[PDB]
Amino acid sequence: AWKGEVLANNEAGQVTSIIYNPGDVITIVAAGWASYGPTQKWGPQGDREHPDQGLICHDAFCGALVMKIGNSGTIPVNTGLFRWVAPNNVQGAITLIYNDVPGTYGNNSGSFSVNIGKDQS
Amino acid sequence: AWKGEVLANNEAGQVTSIIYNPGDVITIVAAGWASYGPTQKWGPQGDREHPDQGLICHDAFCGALVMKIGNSGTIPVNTGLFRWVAPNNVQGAITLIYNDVPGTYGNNSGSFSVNIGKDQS
Ligand SMILES: OC[C@H]1O[C@@H](Sc2ccc3ccccc3c2)[C@H](O)[C@@H](O)[C@H]1O
Ligand SMILES: OC[C@H]1O[C@@H](Sc2ccc3ccccc3c2)[C@H](O)[C@@H](O)[C@H]1O
Ligand SMILES: [Ca+2]
Ligand SMILES: [Ca+2]
Repeated sequence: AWKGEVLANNEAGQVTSIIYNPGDVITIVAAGWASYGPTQKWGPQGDREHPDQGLICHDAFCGALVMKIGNSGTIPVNTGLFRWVAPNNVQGAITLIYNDVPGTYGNNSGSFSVNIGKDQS
Repeated sequence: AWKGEVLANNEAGQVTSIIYNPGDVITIVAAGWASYGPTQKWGPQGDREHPDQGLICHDAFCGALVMKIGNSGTIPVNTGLFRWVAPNNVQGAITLIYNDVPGTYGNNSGSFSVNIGKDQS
């Protein structure tokens, strides 16, 4: 199991200890308050009211938690994922990333606290 | 496991299948949008800006997901709980509830999708 913080201002992402492999079932729970700039903060679902202007993930609100698995595109994580299996051919190290516009990360603040573990399979 | 919706306007809370027994290890994941009345919606964490005007759970924000296990007082769930063990002597059916002020539930809208699973122990 892995546990740590994912900083909203961490553009490159927060590498984890978790290597997702074919057939794996995983659960993720994410918690906390972050911002992409505005003083207000949002949870790991991000800001539902916020237009998308080149977000690193277009399948999640600006300011949501997303991930990458190995070489995959971005994948929404949001509040977490319960007993979850990746699409085909998706595998490798999980990297957790705060969803904002490339280059805009520097005014960001707050972080999420995230747990990830493998489930029975 | 149990999966289901917890309606924001359900002041009595949503009874689940899960009976928490001493020594259980459980995981909950909560997703989605709900409102305690206002036009905006908030996730399972609630509204960090709204003051507590007599909420059924004083340890979570207005609009957060909380629960009752058997005869316990309300316990914060928020976005969820990772491989979590109840406090000494806490046991019984898990009821999921939207955190609002008693009797002010009628103007609530939306819901949370919640998964609960028992973990290996
Ligand atoms: O798209 C994210 C960007 O949003 C702006 S705020 C901001 C607020 C309200 C807005 C309303 C409409 C359009 C853009 C808006 C941008 C952040 O400060 C910036 O760092 C970047 O992350
Ligand atoms: O605190 C829970 C209550 O919040 C109000 S919103 C609202 C907005 C601004 C306010 C300003 C002052 C005092 C209460 C206020 C309540 C809801 O409409 C009501 O149904 C109940 O859930
Ligand atoms: Ca930003
Ligand atoms: Ca209300």
